[PDB]
Amino acid sequence: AGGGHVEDVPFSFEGPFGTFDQHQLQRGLQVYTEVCAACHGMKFVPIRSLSEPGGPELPEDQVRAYATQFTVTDEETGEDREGKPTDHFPHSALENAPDLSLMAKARAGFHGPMGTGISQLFNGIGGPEYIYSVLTGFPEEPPKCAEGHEPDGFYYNRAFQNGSVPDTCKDANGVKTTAGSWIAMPPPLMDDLVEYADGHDASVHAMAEDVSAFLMWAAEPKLMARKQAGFTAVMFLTVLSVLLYLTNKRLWAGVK
Amino acid sequence: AGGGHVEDVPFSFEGPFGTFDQHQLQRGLQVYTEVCAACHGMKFVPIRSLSEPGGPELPEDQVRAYATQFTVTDEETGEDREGKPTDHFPHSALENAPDLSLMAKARAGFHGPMGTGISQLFNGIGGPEYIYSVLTGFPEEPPKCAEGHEPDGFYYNRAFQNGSVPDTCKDANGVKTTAGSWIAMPPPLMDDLVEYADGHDASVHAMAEDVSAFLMWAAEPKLMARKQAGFTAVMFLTVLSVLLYLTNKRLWAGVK
Amino acid sequence: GIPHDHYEPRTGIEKWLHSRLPIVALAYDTIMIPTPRNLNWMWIWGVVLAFCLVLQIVTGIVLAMHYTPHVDLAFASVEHIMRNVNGGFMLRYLHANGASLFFIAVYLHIFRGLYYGSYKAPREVTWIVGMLIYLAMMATAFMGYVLPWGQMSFWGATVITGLFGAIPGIGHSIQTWLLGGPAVDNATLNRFFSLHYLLPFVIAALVAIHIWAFHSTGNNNPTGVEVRRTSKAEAQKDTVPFWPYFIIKDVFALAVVLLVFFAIVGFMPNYLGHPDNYIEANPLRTPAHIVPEWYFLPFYAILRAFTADVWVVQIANFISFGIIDAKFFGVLAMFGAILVMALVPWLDTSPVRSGRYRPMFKIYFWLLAADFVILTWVGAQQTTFPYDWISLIASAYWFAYFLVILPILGAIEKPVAPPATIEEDFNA
Amino acid sequence: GIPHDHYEPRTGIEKWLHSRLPIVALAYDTIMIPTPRNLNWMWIWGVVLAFCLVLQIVTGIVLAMHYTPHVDLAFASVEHIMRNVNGGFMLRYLHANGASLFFIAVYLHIFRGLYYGSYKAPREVTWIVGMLIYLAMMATAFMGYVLPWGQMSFWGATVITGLFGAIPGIGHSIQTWLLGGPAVDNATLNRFFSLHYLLPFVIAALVAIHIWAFHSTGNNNPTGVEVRRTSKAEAQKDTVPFWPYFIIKDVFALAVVLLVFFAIVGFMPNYLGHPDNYIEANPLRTPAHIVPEWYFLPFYAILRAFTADVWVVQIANFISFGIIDAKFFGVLAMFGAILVMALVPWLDTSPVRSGRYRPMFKIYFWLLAADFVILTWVGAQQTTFPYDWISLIASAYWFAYFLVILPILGAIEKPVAPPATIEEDFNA
Amino acid sequence: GTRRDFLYYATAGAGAVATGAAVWPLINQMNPSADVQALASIFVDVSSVEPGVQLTVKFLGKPIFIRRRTEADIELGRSVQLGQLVDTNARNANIDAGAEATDQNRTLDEAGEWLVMWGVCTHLGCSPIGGVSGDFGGWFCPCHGSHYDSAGRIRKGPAPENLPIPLAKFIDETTIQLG
Amino acid sequence: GTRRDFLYYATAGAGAVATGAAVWPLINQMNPSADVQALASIFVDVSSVEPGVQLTVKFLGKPIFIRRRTEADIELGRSVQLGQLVDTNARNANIDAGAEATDQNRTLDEAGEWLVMWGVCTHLGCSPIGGVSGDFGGWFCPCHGSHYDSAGRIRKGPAPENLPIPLAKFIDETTIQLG
Ligand code: HEM
Ligand code: HEM
Ligand code: HEM
Ligand code: HEM
Ligand code: HEM
Ligand SMILES: C/C=C(C)/C=C/C=C/[C@H](OC)[C@@H](C)[C@@H](OC)[C@@H](C)CCc1oc2c(O)c(OC)cc(OC)c2c(=O)c1C
Ligand SMILES: C/C=C(C)/C=C/C=C/[C@H](OC)[C@@H](C)[C@@H](OC)[C@@H](C)CCc1oc2c(O)c(OC)cc(OC)c2c(=O)c1C
Ligand SMILES: CCCCCCCCO[C@@H]1[C@@H](O)[C@H](O)[C@@H](CO)O[C@H]1O
Ligand code: FES
Ligand code: FES
Ligand SMILES: [Sr+2]
Ligand SMILES: [Sr+2]
Ligand SMILES: [Sr+2]
Repeated sequence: AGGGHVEDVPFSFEGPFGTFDQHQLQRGLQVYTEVCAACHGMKFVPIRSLSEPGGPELPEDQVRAYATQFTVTDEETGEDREGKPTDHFPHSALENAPDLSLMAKARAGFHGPMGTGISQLFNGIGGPEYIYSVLTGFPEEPPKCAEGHEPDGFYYNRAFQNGSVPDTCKDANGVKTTAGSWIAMPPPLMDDLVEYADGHDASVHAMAEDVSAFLMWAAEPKLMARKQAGFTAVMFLTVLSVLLYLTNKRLWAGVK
Repeated sequence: AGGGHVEDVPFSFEGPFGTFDQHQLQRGLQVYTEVCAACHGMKFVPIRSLSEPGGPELPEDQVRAYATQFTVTDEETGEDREGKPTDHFPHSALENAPDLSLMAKARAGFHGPMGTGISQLFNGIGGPEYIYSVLTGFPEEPPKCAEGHEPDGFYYNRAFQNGSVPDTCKDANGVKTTAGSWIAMPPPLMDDLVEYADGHDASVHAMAEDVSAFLMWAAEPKLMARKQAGFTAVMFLTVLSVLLYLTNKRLWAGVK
Repeated sequence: GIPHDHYEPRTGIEKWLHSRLPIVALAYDTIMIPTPRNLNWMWIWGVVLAFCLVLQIVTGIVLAMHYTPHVDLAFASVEHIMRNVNGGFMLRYLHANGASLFFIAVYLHIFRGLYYGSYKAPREVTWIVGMLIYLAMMATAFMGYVLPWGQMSFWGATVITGLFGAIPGIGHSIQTWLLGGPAVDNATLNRFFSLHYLLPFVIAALVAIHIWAFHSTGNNNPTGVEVRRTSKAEAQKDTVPFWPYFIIKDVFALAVVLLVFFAIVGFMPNYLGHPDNYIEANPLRTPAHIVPEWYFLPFYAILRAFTADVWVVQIANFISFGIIDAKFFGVLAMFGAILVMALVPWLDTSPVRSGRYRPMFKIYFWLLAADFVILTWVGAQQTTFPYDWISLIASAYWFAYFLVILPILGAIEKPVAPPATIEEDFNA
Repeated sequence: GIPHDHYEPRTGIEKWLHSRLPIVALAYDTIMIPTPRNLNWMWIWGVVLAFCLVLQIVTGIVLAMHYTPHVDLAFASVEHIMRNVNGGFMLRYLHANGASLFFIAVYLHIFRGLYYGSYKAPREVTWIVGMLIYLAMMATAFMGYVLPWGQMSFWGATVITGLFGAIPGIGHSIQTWLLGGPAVDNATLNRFFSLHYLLPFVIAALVAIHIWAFHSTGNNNPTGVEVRRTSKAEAQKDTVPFWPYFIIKDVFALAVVLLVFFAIVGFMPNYLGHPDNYIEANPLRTPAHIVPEWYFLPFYAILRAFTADVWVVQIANFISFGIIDAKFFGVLAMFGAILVMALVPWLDTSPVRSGRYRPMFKIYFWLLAADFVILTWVGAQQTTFPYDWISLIASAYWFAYFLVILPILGAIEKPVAPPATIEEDFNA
Repeated sequence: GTRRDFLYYATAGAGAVATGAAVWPLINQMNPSADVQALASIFVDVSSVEPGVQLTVKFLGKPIFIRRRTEADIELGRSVQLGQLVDTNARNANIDAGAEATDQNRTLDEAGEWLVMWGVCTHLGCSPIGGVSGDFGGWFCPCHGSHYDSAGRIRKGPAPENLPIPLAKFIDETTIQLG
Repeated sequence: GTRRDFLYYATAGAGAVATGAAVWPLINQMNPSADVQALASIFVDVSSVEPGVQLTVKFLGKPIFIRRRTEADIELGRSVQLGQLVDTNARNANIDAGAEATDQNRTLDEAGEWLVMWGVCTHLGCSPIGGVSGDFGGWFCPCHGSHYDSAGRIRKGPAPENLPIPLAKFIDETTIQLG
């Protein structure tokens, strides 16, 4: 396979001062719940984290209600039962749908240039952009080279780089001609497939951006804490550096 | 509770030169299988060990046939299947029947005297004797003190020390009067409840002694290896000691 | 300190090495130190301890390769080690019984010191470092015992983390911190594994300082009389080089000790243990015959001797406005019993080093020794009469020995005269 | 062996302590060693490394308190650390990125030495101990990387244990032994955990010898000119005591380094890592973009440059009757690239210590430096043209530098003259 | 003067602060993690409990005793006089913190048939043995010899207090809600 | 004379022996344990496999490839001359150790439709990517660039051999028994 082009979405959380947008995360959670969840799970995400600070921050009662839709298996009882905030979201219902808990981190959207890593250095790893691009990258018409040879059960996607491609679409050397490839995931979205309470727009574009932010949070729930810890450490050290510099300066003065 | 009296059975495996009796272990395995197994499991014992040296040493095909009786739930399949020699004996079918994998070690039969541990020093810990004594200790008639107050679902046992005892059987200070107490295990044996192929005697006495040896093996399958390793280590060290002694003597001679 | 000849590079490899890193020189000056000629069989325990530390560390690293620190897998994993791993059964038993050998040896090592005044100036640092090692050894062995996750493991962990819960004010916090939660659970087992792995290296580091410490002052001997430092001449009349004279009787002693040790491990590996730890941890049920590891019994005995009905406890409970109840008193008594032993260098006021020349001391010392054995023995008995009394008297004598008897004997005793030299004593 | 001033007991506590255990004296003589006045910023990496070792050890012990070394729980347990443990996310990232800082620092530390001839007599032992540390660091970081049990973890373990499978004759056995079975599985993860915990202490022990070693000879400086040993007088003209002059420069440098380090950890903690390790180990599928940890890339590049089609490989395969095919050749080339660097003290025949005064050397040295960067960069590229060629040329230059160029420059170069004293150079 | 002295002091000061900032989190990682802190409440079906029977249930990782006391148990409990108790506080979270250790103050019902308490010895944590054990017809802690009476009050040994009673109340006919 | 010299000799000798006796087991505990050593055999249902499809199954902790080859796969395989291969040995445990790497010698059936092999690169262990990948219409190992043809033979890269073929045989119509 290889690496490709991802639409560079400006997410609120990017940048050293970036932070999640609580409402977007909430919208994203609805998309995940109403659409994605039918096939993809988030096995490492404790439902109760929907309440913790720095995320969707839903009221414990709502979360408690929410957890109810999930029909979990008790670790003792063994018999089934409704879900509790202490439970994790379930495993993927669709055997080949990958778990989405860590996706925003298990994919890079910015590569190179020339395999130098300079692109990421300034753009980030690009996982949410990648996810956005995939949700956003299902075109109505397949590229020409494939017209009559589309694998059955697959769908062409502009961003997906690890899929199969028809023979009729590889060059003289076997390298694929298309920007993307064939993915086993049928186009998930469709304008207003989700009714947002606050009447926010549910264009495939909007939903994709929201669920992507949500998945970023599901993967790095401690993003904000991490960055706050960062500033802190940098401030201490910047101060301490200046003082050690002066101390160093004064101490050597008595020699050279 | 406390500690009590156990019939001191002379098991072939006791003593530094003791070793398991392969046929007894085999008989014991039959008793365990035909009687005990209905309630007690041996969850830490891999069936395949029935083949290994130093134990019953049954031919791999027999073991493979044997493993077939258990119905195991496959670890990925989740669906049930016949048992394989790579499987462990099952968990106890009866919720309150303890696991017998380590029973012969999880019990001491020789105590004191005066809490000095001198009894064990010369008699061993006494787990198999204890097990024997319990199997052997169900009398037909309960001791008088209890005659009208036997707890329901319980049975009097001379060796069992951790059971409940009727109020009518505790002295002025609350200490039990009976040698034993009430156990939730109904007398499992009864003369010739098991038909040994070679026509060996199946008296409650014999079976109890066999299944006890078997359980000792199930708990210490490497008993013989351990003892072989012991003699070896002792011989090396006895030799090495004598040589270091002579060397020490010769070396100091040039001083004292 | 003692006059000795130094290392000299001979080979070419030697002179090349020596001008860059004098490591061979250091080894030599260490292995060649002049040692009193009169040391007896009670000077072998330090080597037995060094061996034990190494034995515990290598068998430990190996066991850790097959062990899983998780409540659902820990016990099963020790059984897997016993049944499946090549030589697993023997490695497990060697580690377990190695802990006992380790303690049998420190107690003999400790008492040897208490008797010959090996803690007396100028050896106080050696003694204090040793005390730190002892504390580490206990914490290490305690955590190790929890790893199997058997019945004794779970409840012993509950009780020992409970000790900290007894400290007034901060106590509940410290206990929650050690547990990682409201009760002994996986978070507890998990951190104990990491700390059980870490402590032995700390001990090794301390042992290094311990060796350096007694090397700085020179070993003490059964007469308490130092080696003459005035000339290589007489210094030699008092000593012999460590290598090969002592290195060999130490290795010889070690071989005899290991002979018994392997006999134990090969023939009665479970004798010094508790049958209940072959039962899986049950958080809802404490075994009726729960009893600590033998090397913990004496301190355990001291702790439970102090119930609400003891007069000294009631006085303390009154005088402290209830801050010091029996619960905390028992904890203080137990740690205090260890603390007074650490302070012995400052409690023993006699200027006579070896108790071989102290007629009254001899008596109280042997009472102390017997007391230790009695405490160990009562720890395994019930709390009913007369054990409750025996434990109180034994505990009383323990604190009496260090806090009263030793400071008094210092001014009251008429000490016999010691030889004028180690050489004198040696020839005799 | 520079002439200076030794410790003197002042306080009472000091005199008391000194007559028993001269530890304060030793600390003093260590912290007070006379150090060349002319050291430049390239002398700060040793302190950055010491800090890293400590950082890795404390964050490691802590992580081990919440980590489960079992295939069914390992990955979940690292996610539990990330999401549930107080400050877990930050501790994890600190340990991970700490490994990178650790390597960025040794490569600078190593190249600093290659340039100033810090490996040249009398510093060969310092250099060799350092090489041992380097091997341990790599083995340690490799095992650590396997613990999370992600995709890179599993396949990297498969490949690295595979290296040993390439040794002729004994190979298959050594590989089965390292794996504990026919494939990378739980037995493998379990033993890697134990060894990942153990090695850092070995490294610490080696670092101790490393420090002792350069203390025995005295630090080298940018001029390669030793400190005058003839009199305290001039020795002082050449030096200043380590404390506080360099201790402070070092701590200051360290603060600047940590500033960048924390900025990385706080703002781009996943930049130096591989996204595929956030995918659970899949024994049935190797990621299409599997790539080693950056600090492993250069050696990795050397290894895959040698395919069946390389002429020298074909010659080797012929001449060795097939024993040495490309597989084994690549393994030998890779370990050999490390081995020739270890032998540099005996390959550099020039008697001029500092490469500052070696005009031809400066050229090959910087080519070596660029080569290292190129190798690192190609390691992350595909095996197609022209990368396959670039890797071969880069590998060629690497062995050429040590085996050919350095021994030749020794006899062929016209070295510029160095200052006669450190003092001289310092004032300039 | 104190220009250079202040610097050296402000410097060491910043150090200490940075150091502590690094140390606290190394300590705090050992405090309860978020998954643990999710302290629930549980329900116990108690319909199969005859008098003279104790139900042992797990809650927050510790045992909780639910004994349906007999007449003898209740009789003996009520017969004790406050001033004869080692601990006079009720240790009952369901009532006033000041309440007294009267038998009535130790049960859920007025008939005093339902004794619900933490089966956690107040000395050092072990779970006391029931079935009317001990010298006071209650529980006996085998760890260090504490005896509790039929209301779970400490009467002897090193335990300083009465077995605590957690928030508990019948949520209906045969169900008790702990916590 | 050599009375005391022999002793010191015999002594150090006993030492060395005891030492080795202690060392071997510290090494051997790392060798496969008994549960591991219980190397089974497995059965694979292969009825849902159309040509052009590869089945990846776990066996002994490693992947095993079961490809039902297409006509193109079979043609290209049969078109290679023995002397054009990097490794001419069949590496097939089902036949003679000396057999040649002919495509007929790489399949289970005479029709050469069933290719069954260890999906374990012979270089350093990775599992080669299939779906007709690489420069030879076979598999491509992303770890160091080894290419295998449609019969699983090594044609390029550092791998020294052809993907091994394990004991395998159709036990019936739609079932293959590995091992
Ligand atoms: C809901 C809007 C939704 C999201 C979000 C989503 C994302 C997603 C990603 C990022 C992948 C991974 C692609 C990669 O490997 O780089 C992925 C993959 C699959 N999905 Fe999905 N997906 C969403 C919804 C759905 C739904 C409703 C289904 C099931 C009908 C589904 C299925 C799949 C499958 C199958 C894959 C595997 C892709 C492949 O490897 O061929 N998705 N999805
Ligand atoms: C890891 C456990 C320990 C080891 C390996 C160890 C080792 C040694 C060794 C090798 C010696 C010298 C030989 C000898 O006299 O036996 C020694 C001496 C000594 N040890 Fe220890 N020791 C340990 C624990 C302790 C403890 C717990 C104490 C007391 C609290 C202690 C106190 C001493 C004293 C006082 C000496 C005598 C010093 C002298 O003679 O100058 N040691 N130890
Ligand atoms: C200071 C020396 C050490 C002492 C005193 C010690 C003591 C103990 C004890 C008492 C046990 C329980 C034994 C049992 O009854 O089953 C134990 C278990 C264990 N120890 Fe240690 N140990 C030491 C060093 C180590 C080291 C260095 C490691 C390396 C990680 C280690 C790893 C283990 C493991 C994995 C177990 C659990 C398995 C078992 O029960 O055998 N130990 N230790
Ligand atoms: C020589 C210094 C050390 C180095 C270079 C090192 C390196 C590493 C690396 C590269 C990882 C993988 C990080 C990741 O991507 O997740 C790791 C993981 C780990 N290390 Fe270390 N480590 C060191 C010391 C230690 C020590 C002393 C311990 C044990 C006390 C330890 C315990 C762990 C644990 C438990 C993990 C797994 C958790 C994780 O993946 O972050 N490390 N280490
Ligand atoms: C964590 C591992 C290491 C630590 C802690 C360490 C530490 C140090 C320190 C503190 C110094 C003195 C200060 C300086 O010159 O930077 C030093 C010097 C040196 N180190 Fe290392 N180092 C490590 C690894 C290595 C390695 C891998 C090599 C090369 C294989 C190496 C080679 C040297 C050399 C040649 C010197 C020069 C000594 C002199 O000037 O006399 N070190 N190291
Ligand atoms: C994270 C590290 C930690 C928490 C380290 C803690 C170290 C604590 C001390 O080491 C210095 C401690 C081990 C030491 O006290 C001086 C021992 C003599 C404690 C003695 C001890 O043992 C018990 C035991 O083993 C049990 O087993 C089932 C049960 C116990 O009740 C029945 C006891 C117990 O009642 C006592 C006092
Ligand atoms: C118990 C077992 C032990 C102690 C084994 C120790 C081995 C120790 C060596 O260090 C001494 C070794 C790590 C060192 O070789 C000098 C490295 C530079 C090896 C470099 C290395 O990395 C890879 C890697 O990381 C990968 O990740 C996914 C993948 C890889 O193929 C795709 C490689 C790889 O092909 C190579 C050569
Ligand atoms: C030199 C010291 C030798 C000590 C020898 C002790 C022999 C112990 O022999 C014991 C018996 O006493 C015990 O009853 C059985 C139980 O199965 O196991 C044996 O190994
Ligand atoms: S814990 Fe109950 S008496 Fe000590
Ligand atoms: S492991 Fe396949 S090319 Fe190296
Ligand atoms: Sr962006
Ligand atoms: Sr007997
Ligand atoms: Sr009284």
